[PDB]
Amino acid sequence: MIQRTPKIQVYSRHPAENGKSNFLNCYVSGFHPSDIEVDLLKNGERIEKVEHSDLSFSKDWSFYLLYYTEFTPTEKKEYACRVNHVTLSQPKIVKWDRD
Repeated sequence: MIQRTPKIQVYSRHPAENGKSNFLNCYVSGFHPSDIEVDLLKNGERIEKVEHSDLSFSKDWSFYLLYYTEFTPTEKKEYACRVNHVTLSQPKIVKWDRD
């Protein structure tokens, strides 16, 4: 068995086709097992309709999830990614550092 804590990166990307589109991304990488809970948050609020949850694996025991959705960030909110994984005794919340 192997378990690997996800690396969690939260970042925004504008698809080059539409600069006004902005995706909040939670890239959860390298984890195993694949069981995982990933949410994008705005303040504590789960962003419900995350358009993309792209899971892949490299090696059988390394999973990668790009969990991203269009958003329109306000300065008035914090955006984060919350990951639960067995390796994470507490939900890991990684804030988007937009600047």
